[PDB]
Amino acid sequence: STRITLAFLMSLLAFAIMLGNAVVILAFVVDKNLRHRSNYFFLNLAISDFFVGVISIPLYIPHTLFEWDFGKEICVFWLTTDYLLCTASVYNIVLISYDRYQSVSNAVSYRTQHTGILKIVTLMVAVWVLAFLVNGPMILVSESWKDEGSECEPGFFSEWYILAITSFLEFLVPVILVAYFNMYIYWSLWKRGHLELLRARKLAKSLAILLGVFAVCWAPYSLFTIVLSFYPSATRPKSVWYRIAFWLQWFNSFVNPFLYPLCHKRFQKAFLKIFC
Amino acid sequence: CTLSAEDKAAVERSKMIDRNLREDGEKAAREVKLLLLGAGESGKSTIVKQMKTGIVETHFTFKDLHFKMFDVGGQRSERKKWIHCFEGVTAIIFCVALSDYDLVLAEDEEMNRMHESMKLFDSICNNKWFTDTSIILFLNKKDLFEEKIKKSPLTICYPEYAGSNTYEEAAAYIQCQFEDLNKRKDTKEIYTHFTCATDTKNVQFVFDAVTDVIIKNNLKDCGLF
Amino acid sequence: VQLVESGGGLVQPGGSRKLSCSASGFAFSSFGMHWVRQAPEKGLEWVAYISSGSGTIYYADTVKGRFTISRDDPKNTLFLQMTSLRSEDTAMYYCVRSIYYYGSSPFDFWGQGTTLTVSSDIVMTQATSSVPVTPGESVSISCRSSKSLLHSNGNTYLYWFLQRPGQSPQLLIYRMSNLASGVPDRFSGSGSGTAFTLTISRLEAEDVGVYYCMQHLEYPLTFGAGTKLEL
Amino acid sequence: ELDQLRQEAEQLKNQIRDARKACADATLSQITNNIDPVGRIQMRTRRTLRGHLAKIYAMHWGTDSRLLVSASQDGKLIIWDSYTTNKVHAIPLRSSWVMTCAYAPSGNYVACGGLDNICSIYNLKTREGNVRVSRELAGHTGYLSCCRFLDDNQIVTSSGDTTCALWDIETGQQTTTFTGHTGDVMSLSLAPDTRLFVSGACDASAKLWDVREGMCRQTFTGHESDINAICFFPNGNAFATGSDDATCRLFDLRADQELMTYSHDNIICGITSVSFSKSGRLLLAGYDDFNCNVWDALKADRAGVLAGHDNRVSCLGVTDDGMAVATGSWDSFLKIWN
Amino acid sequence: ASIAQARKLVEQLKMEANIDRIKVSKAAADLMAYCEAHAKEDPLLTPVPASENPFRE
Ligand SMILES: N=C(N)SCCc1cnc[nH]1
Repeated sequence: STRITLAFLMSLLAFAIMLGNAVVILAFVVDKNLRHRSNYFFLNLAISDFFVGVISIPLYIPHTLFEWDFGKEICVFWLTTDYLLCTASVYNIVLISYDRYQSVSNAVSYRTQHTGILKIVTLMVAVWVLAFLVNGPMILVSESWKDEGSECEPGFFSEWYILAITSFLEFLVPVILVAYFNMYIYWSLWKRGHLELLRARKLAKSLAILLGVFAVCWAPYSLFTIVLSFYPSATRPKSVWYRIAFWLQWFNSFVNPFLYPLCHKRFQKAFLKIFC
Repeated sequence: CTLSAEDKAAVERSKMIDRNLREDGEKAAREVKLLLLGAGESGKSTIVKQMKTGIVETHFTFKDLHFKMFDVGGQRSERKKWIHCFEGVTAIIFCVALSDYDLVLAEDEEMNRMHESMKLFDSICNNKWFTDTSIILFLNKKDLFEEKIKKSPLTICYPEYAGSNTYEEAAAYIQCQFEDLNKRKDTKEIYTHFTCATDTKNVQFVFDAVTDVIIKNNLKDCGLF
Repeated sequence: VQLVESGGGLVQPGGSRKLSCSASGFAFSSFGMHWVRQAPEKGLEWVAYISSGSGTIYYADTVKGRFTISRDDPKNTLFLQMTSLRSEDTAMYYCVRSIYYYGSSPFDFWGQGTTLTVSSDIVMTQATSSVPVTPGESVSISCRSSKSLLHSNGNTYLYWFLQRPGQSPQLLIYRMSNLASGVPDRFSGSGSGTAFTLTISRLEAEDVGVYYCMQHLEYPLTFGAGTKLEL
Repeated sequence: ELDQLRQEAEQLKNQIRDARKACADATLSQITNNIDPVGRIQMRTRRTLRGHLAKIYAMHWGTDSRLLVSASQDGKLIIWDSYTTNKVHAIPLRSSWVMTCAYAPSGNYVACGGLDNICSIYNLKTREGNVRVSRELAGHTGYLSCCRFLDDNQIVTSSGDTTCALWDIETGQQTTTFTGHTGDVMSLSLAPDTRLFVSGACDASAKLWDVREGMCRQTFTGHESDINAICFFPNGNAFATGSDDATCRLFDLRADQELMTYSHDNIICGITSVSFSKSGRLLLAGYDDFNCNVWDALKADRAGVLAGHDNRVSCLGVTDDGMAVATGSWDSFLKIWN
Repeated sequence: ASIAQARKLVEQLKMEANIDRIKVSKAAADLMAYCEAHAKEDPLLTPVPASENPFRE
C-alpha cells in the first residue's frame, strides 16, 4: 500500500533531478559564450546532481521497498558513488562562493586575468579527487569491519571519532567558508555604499537563503548520526525521522539547479533560446 | 577525407585565422570603455588633458586597468542615427560647466547654456540604449564661478531659488538639479565630482567609479544584489 | 620579394649537412614552404614540404627518415638538415613558396638554389624530349598522366613550369587554365582528365627552355620528365 | 523678394503635383489582380558563418557569388568563402567604428568606412601576400553611410552632412559633389548600367543623380519618416525604399510616382535593409523585430518570413545569379538562406 | 544670404518640372513583362533540384 506511493514519489523526485540537470547541461553545451571560468563550476554541480539522480536513487529505491536486490559486491560501489557525488556537490558550492568572493574583493585582478582551460580542468579534477579521498578510502578500509546482518552502510558508523572527524571535514569547514564569503560580500557592499536600504535587504535575503538551505539540508543527518553512534552494539531502532534526514540531503540536490545556475541571467538566455 | 591537399591547407589557414581572432577578442574584452559626452564643448579638453576628425580615441592605463575614452564632439550630426553604436559602453562621462549660468547661448534671445546642458543630460540619461550604463558627472570651472556668483546671485538660471549667494549651498543646488533629472534610479547611479584646473585626483575618482560599477554589474549579473 | 639559399659544397658520403633559405620582402609566416630537388642531368624532383605554423610536414619516400625540415618565424629562415647522405643526393636544391586559399597561386616564386656534391605514386610521362621549331610559329607540348587529376569540386591540379638555361624554374599556368601573373598572354593550357597540352602562339628568344608538368592532387608531388625547345 | 520666390516655388510644386496626378491612369493592383500569387515561400539555412564577436553592420556579395566581405564593430573585416565555411581573409581596421563596406566588381579591392569620416580602400592581390591599405579617401565631414564601387578607379560615397561624392582613387581628390538633400543620406545604390544612382536621405525623400552631369534629375517623396534602405529594380526603371515607419514603397523613374506600398498592421518597427531578388519578383526586407519579410513586387501581400536571428537584422544581400540570400544581424552570426 | 538659396531652389524646380512623363499603366506593364519574362532563371521563385544548387547542408 504505502510502498506504491513511496515509489511514485521517489521516482518523481528522481525524474525532476533528471530534468533540471539535463536542462542545465544542454543549455551549457548549446552556447559557446559561457566560457568565463565561472560556468564550468555550474557544469560540475549539474554533473554531480545528474549522476546522483541517475545512480543513487534508482538503486536505493528497491532496497527500501519490499524488493531485496541487495548484494555485497554492489552495495560497496553504490555507497562509494553516493558519497563521492554528495561530497562533490558540497565542494562545488565552496568553489562558486570563493569565485564570488574573488570577484567582490578585487575586481581589477578578477577582470584582467587569463587563467586558461588548464587551470579550470585542474581545479575541477582537484575538487573531484578531494571529494573521493575524504570518504571513499575510509569506506573501503572499514568494509571489513561489518560481518553479516546489517550491510550497505558504512562500516565506521560503530566508531564515534571517525564519524566526528568526517562530519567536521565535509560539513563544518565548508559551511564556515560559505558563511564567511557571504558575510564578507554583504559587509563590503554595505560599507561601499531608501533605495539603498531595499537593495541591501534584497542582497541580504539572497545571500542568506543559500546558506540557510545548505545548513538545514546538511546538519541534521550528520549530527543525528553522530548522536546515534554513541549507542553500544546495534544503534537505536531507526524511526521515520532518521529516514527523513537521510532523504533531505538528496532533496538538497534538487534545488541546486534552481538556485545557482537558474538566476545567472545568462543561463536564462540559453533557456529562452532553447525553448523558443 | 574526400578533401584535396589544397582544401586541407585552406582549412588549416581558416583555423589559424579563427585562433588569431579569438585571441584578439579575448585580449580586447578586458578593457574599460568611457564615452565622453560634453555639453557645448566646455571643459572637455582640460579633463582629457588631466587624464593623459569625427571621433577621438584616448587610450591610457591606471592601476593595471586599460581605459579607452571616445570623444564624439566633432560629429555635429544627428545623434540618434549612430548613438546605438555606443550601447554596451562601460560608462558615460558627462562634463558640465558651472560658469555659464549667466551666459546666454548665441543666436537665441533668452536661452541659457545651463538649460542646454540640462536638456542634453536629460536626453542622454533617459535614452533607450543607456538604460544600465552609469553616468559620471563632472562639474568643472568652479573657481571663477565662485568669484562670479558674488557679483550676481544664482537666480537668473533658476527663478525658484531662495538661499545664500555664497559658494556653499549654491553649487550643491545645481548638482541636485542635475541629479534629479534621473528617472531610473533603481537601475542607474550618478557620480559627481567638483574638479579644479589644478586638480589631480580626477583619474582616481574615475577609477573608483569604474571599479564600483564593475563590482555592481558583476554581482547583478549573477542574480544577487 | 627574394629568397637566398646557403649551403651545399662537397660532402664526404655518410656525413651530414644543413642548408638554409632566407626570405626577404614578403610575409614569411603566412607561406607554406617546399624544398625541391633537381638532379645534375635530370628533371626536378620533390623533396619536402612544411606548412605555415609547422602544423603539417611531408617528406618524400626517398629521403624520409633521415631528412628534417624546420622553419624560423621570428626570423625568416627555413632549415633542411640531411643525415647519412649517399651518392644519389648530389643535386641542386630549390626553396619554393606557396600560399593556399581560394584563388591563390602556389609555387609562384622559386629561389636560386644551392648545389650539393657527394662522392602508389601518380606517374606522369612526357613523351616529348626535343621539339626543334623556328620562332614565330605556334608550338604544342603534351603531357599525359596515369590518374584523373580532376576532382569532385571541379578543380584540376596540373601546373606548368618553365626553366630557361642558367636560371630558376618559373610558374606559367596553374590548374592548366589560370595564367600566372607577370607572364605574356601567349601561353595557354588545355586538356581534360588524363592528357593535357600547353600551346605557345608566337615563340621568341626568351621562350627557349624546358617545360615541366607537375601534379598537386596529392603528395608526393611527382614531376614530369621535361622537354626542350631547340632552335 | 524672398516671399515672391517662396510663392513661385509653391506654385511650381503645386503644378508638379497636378501634372503627376493627371499622369496617373490606373493603379498597379488594378493591373496585377490577374497575376497568379507566388504562394508561401519556405527557405532553409544552408550555412551559418561565425567568427565575429560584435554586431555586424554591413556585408556585400562578390561578383562571382562565392566570396563575401563582412564588417563588424570588432574592428575586423572578414572575407568569407561561402561554398565552404573557410575564412579567406581577415583584415584588421585602423578604426573600430565601421558602418559600411563594399567589394569591388573586379575582386581586387575592398572598401570600408564609418564614424572616422574616412573611406579606406584595401588591395587584396599583392606580391607580399598580405592585405594592406591602398587608399584613405578623406574630405567628408559627416559620417560615411554607404560606398559603392563603379570601377577600379572610381567610387561613390555618401556622408552624414547631406552630401554625396564621386572619388577618383588614383589621385584621391573629389571629382563631383552631389548636394541638395536636407537630412542625412543613409543609403545609395547604382544602376545596373552604371549611369545614374538613387540616394535616400533623412528628410523623407529620395533623389536620382546623374554621375556624368553631376546634377539632380528627379526627386521622390511620400514617406513620413526616415529612409534607411534603397535599391534599384533589376530592370533599372524602378526602385524600392524602406523607411523607419514600417513601410516599403516602390517608385518608378519614368512615371515619377510611387506605384505600390508594402505595410502590415502587425509590424511597427522600422526597416533596416531592402533588396530585390532575381527577375525582381520578390523583395526581401529586414526588420527590427529580428525577422526578414519576403514581399511580392506585384502583389502587396506577404509571401514568407525568415526568423533565425536573435537580434536586429542589420544587412542582407542577394547573389548575382540569385542562387542564395545572406543576412547579417546585430547578433554576431551571418546566415545564408536558400 | 537666403535669397541665393531660394533662387537655387526655384531654378531646380524649374529644371525638374519640365521632365516628360508616361502613364502609370505603361510602367506597370513593363515591370510585369520583365517579371514574367525572367521567371525561368530565378532560383528563389522556382526551387532548383537539390543536386544542382551549390549550397548544401
Ligand atoms: N556524508 C556526506 N557528506 S554524504 C551522505 C550520503 C547520503 C545519505 N543519505 C543521502 N545521502
